[PDB]
Amino acid sequence: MKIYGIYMDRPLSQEENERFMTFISPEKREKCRRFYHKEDAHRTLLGDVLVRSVISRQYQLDKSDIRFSTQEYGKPCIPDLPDAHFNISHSGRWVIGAFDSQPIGIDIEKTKPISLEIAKRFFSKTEYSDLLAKDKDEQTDYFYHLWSMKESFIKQEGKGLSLPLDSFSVRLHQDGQVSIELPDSHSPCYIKTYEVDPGYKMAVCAAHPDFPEDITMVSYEELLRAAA
Ligand SMILES: CC(C)(COP(=O)(O)OP(=O)(O)OC[C@H]1O[C@@H](n2cnc3c(N)ncnc32)[C@H](O)[C@@H]1OP(=O)(O)O)[C@@H](O)C(=O)NCCC(=O)NCCS
Ligand SMILES: [Mg+2]
Repeated sequence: MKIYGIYMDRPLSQEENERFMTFISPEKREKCRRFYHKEDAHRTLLGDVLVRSVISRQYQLDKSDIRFSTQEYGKPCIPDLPDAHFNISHSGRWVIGAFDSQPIGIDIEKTKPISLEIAKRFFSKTEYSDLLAKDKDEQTDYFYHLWSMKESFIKQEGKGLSLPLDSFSVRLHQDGQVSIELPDSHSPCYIKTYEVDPGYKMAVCAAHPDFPEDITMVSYEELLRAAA
């Protein structure tokens, strides 16, 4: 497992953005072109180029070579490289990607004024009440702490928001109370949170507990490199 990060200490220059657009598919350039805000385009663009750069290098291929596809619920993958699993998350000045030989999920969030939504429908009565329990100055960070962890799980599973697969078992406790057991004990996942910037919350969800101690930082200059 390896985690790479790109911190946009400065936006991409006119030329840098044109150079990177050159590595992606026509469909991706259109999607990038369509964003109202250039910083959303820059995040999607860099996330795409980071994956191309990391995986192509792993298989001595050219970034341009990679061909992406989308699984059933939209999770990206590279069909011709089945064991090169990855996941991207980007928020604010951060674009981060996790790579593993098994399904992986990652999430980074710029911390900002919370909104009851997601917090009401995406947070349990439990997570929600816990949150409102935090003091006002700790609510924003706590919200994103829980959310980054929760979304890393959902992004790792890939199956969207509705565990349909035979991924759960009904367990009965005292007086017949049910507890749903998930994930299946034989399909465990683990989460590790990383402190990369105080204005952000980040979490990785992997199929094994072997998380790298550090994230490898990549610059625009390293991503633009040819490296045959
Ligand atoms: C899970 C989801 C809500 C994440 O949103 P987010 O919190 O805004 O954004 P993050 O920065 O954490 O992550 C975005 C990336 O996650 C990845 N991603 C997309 N769908 C994903 C999914 N179902 N599971 C895991 N990762 C996914 C992508 O690489 C995307 O990067 P990009 O948008 O620049 O191409 C969203 O990715 C999703 O569910 N997409 C499904 C889309 C689909 O199947 N069809 C679109 C039909 S209109
Ligand atoms: Mg997110």
